[PDB]
Amino acid sequence: FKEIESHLVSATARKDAVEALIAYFAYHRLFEALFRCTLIEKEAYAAAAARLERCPEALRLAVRHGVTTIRRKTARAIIDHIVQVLPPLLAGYVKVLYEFLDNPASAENIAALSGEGWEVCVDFCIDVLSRFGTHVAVDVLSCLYMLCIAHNAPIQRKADRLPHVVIQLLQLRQMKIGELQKMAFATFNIVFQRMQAEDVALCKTLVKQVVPLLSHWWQPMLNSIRDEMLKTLYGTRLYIQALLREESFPQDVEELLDTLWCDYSRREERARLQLDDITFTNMLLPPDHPRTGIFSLRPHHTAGEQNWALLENLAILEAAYSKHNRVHQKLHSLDPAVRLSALQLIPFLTRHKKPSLEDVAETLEDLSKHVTAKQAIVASWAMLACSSLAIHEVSRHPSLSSSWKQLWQLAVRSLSLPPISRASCVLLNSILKANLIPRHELADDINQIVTTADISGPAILVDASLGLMLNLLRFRNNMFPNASQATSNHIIRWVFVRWSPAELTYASLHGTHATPYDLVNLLRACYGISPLVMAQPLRLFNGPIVLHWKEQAEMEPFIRYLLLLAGSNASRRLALELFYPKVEELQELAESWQVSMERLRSMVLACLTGALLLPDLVNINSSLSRDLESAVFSIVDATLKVILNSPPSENLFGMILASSAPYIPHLIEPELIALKRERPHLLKFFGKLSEALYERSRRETLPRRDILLSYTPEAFYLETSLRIHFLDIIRLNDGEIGRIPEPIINQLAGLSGEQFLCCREFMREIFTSDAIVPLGGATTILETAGHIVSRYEYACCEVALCNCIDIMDSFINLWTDNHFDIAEMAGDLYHYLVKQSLPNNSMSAAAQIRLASLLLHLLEVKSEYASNLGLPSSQSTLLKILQDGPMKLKHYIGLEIPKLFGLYVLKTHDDIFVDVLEHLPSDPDVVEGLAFRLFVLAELACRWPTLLRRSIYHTFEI
Repeated sequence: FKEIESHLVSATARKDAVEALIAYFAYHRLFEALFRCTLIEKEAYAAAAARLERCPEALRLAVRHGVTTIRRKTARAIIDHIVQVLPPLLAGYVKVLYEFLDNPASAENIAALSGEGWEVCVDFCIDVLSRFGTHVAVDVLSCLYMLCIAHNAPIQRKADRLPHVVIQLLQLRQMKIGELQKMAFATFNIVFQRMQAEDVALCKTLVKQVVPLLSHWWQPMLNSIRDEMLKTLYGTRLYIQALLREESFPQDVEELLDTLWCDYSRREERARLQLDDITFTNMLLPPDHPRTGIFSLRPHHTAGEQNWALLENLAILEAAYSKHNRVHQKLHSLDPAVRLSALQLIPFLTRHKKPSLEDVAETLEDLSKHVTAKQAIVASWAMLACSSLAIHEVSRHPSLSSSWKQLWQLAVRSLSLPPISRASCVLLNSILKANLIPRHELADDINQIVTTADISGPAILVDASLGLMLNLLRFRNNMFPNASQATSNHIIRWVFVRWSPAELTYASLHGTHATPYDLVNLLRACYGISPLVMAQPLRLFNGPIVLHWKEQAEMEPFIRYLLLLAGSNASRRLALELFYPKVEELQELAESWQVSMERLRSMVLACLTGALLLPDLVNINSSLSRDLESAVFSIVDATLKVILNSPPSENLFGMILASSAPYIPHLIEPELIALKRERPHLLKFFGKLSEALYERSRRETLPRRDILLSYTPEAFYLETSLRIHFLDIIRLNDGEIGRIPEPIINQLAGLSGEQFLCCREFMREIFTSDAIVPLGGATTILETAGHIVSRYEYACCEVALCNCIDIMDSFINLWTDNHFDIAEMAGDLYHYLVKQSLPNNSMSAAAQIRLASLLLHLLEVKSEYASNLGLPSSQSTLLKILQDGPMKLKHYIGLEIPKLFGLYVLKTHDDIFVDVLEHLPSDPDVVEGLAFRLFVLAELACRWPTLLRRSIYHTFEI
């Protein structure tokens, strides 16, 4: 290689050196060799062509092998060589670029001190495209995209020609479909997400251009292309509603509406938003979840998000087009698939249409026409649409009251067919909650349902069946207080007649619908004890579409502004008798196993339901107690042993964690005390699960670098594993509550650089909670969390910075109390983040937000720490950040700045207000700046009355 290095910088030397390199496949020197060798051959211009094609092939194969131990010096060197040698060698050089950018930390660390080199690369690719091989063109758009996904990529500078380039390319209505269009739409999404609240004019023009081009490349791979176009529609959802309120665009948008309808209506039954992609359960799902009026997207469904995305976006664009009745016409359509699609689009749309009395009445008449459609699909969806409309204030008008009776009627009989036993139940429940029919017309039918329970019972025992049965139990303990054991005993009989877990039709068809939460809540009601607690939002993971929507979710108010738009013992023994056979049959089915997803999931839901109500069914103590516990836990053990010895491709542990999570508590001391007092059998379950986890680990990089990495499947599984470990240790120690168990910390500080970032939400959750941590605990945790941030592969990535800021925030009051051993570490890290990380153009938007929160919290504890360490004051850093920062950070701070005036005596508020206003945006050519200024002044005013005078004065001033 040394003599070969001299050989490169005589064709037997060059071609031979490249052959020896290919055989091969500090570095800086060989890289110089290759560069100047290609240059010597370039000036020394078919053999010439072959040697030119073959030298940077060796180059690119070297940049796929030292691209790990490369640094910014070698980065700039390679980049300037690529842009200097070329004024033939397109594909080789572009390949070197592609393989240099494939490593994300590379294209992020080039977004350092200036953006000179980043702009060099982006302009390289823009010029290359605007010249436009064809596959090389795809690689050009790919490396352009790979540059644009860097949340500290300075885009605003080279943001004039870039979108026009990308969406000028796409206007070509040929080159049937491939990576080209997927990458076109990916760069569009990212650049638009940047420039969504800066350069409003550019954006309105762009959307006026890409609402047409979207109604063409939606020709009815294609999975990912429909996904990118649905993300695009999620973005543009606001410019469309603004433009329609401001005349080609109406024609174009209507044509696009009809392309969406024509595409969705020929999707007959497999992938058409099946009725198993929604749940009617009354769990505490998080607020940012996707939901519509009655149902909501089934948790942990990364496979049914595209259909919900399409229907959600279509409902929004339709209620935003009929604003400036396509749906009722399509409802009276002829082709049955069109009527089915118009039956699906009723709840999504009524979530935001605010219909009038005539429209509600008419649509309801037609739906009562469609309810009896002899068809599981159509009758079901029709009843769901009806029960979506039945939850207004418009529906409670007498002009259609008998109509409700009709629908009630058309459901009271439609309860015994397992095809439509779910939707029908929903309907009943809806009418029994909104009170559209008085409490004497509907008493005989309820008596029939609850006393008979074999005809006009909810034939299937799913989420909505249990909801309705609970509402009926309460109705009948409210009207006929005498004969309440009748209700409770009929209820228990129905529950244990319908709940057959160890059967193929149940376990495979509607096993996913029914959850242990609903079962045990109904049973605890009919005994008479109490609900399950479930006092916090469920934890779940999502897929790309919903995550991307969760990115553009905090900033939608600023875009709606910038755009200007003893008997109990009888019943318990009854239930125990009726229940034990279920466990016996389950244990026989389990002994046979020493297998699919559905049978195994049903068995684990059954063992959860068993472990939940053991503390119920032991006060019986009629010798069917010991046997019950032993049998339940024998099922649990057999299940775990099927789970372990299995391929990690089914991912059964995904199933068990996803099912068992909603019962894991919050990790504070009082809740972990009430888990040792009320539900201990759940704790024994969690112990067995922890053992299986430990052992499966004994047997054997980053999916996304956003702030949302902790909502992807990988992160959810890691956080759940560690909460399970935590609960197990707490159970065993029995008094080591709260005090973070040193084994848990040693499992925290014994992970990889890819996982410490994944479990950061778990670290936040434990540490923020009041919990004695060992000295070495906080010290070691902080040592490792800091070490992640100084590796040149994480020095720029968003997630590492956010995580180290959060961990410093967790122990805010150790270093700012005394001088410990940790105070030096936090000093070093504060200094590196403030003085060094921030002006280097390395902190991203979410990193700057997390640092703003760190500072705003620091002022409430020390308020001068940054001086006693030798830096400018914290407030100085905060406002310096406010002046220069991507509008997302400006919005966050302006929203949480009116809390900065809470740490100061009332005498000095106009002084602080002068100081702040010194650091706002103000320039007449920039209208976004003035918009932000008026925004923050309105916020201060609407919170602090002291600053109302100056807020109004400066609002009228500009």
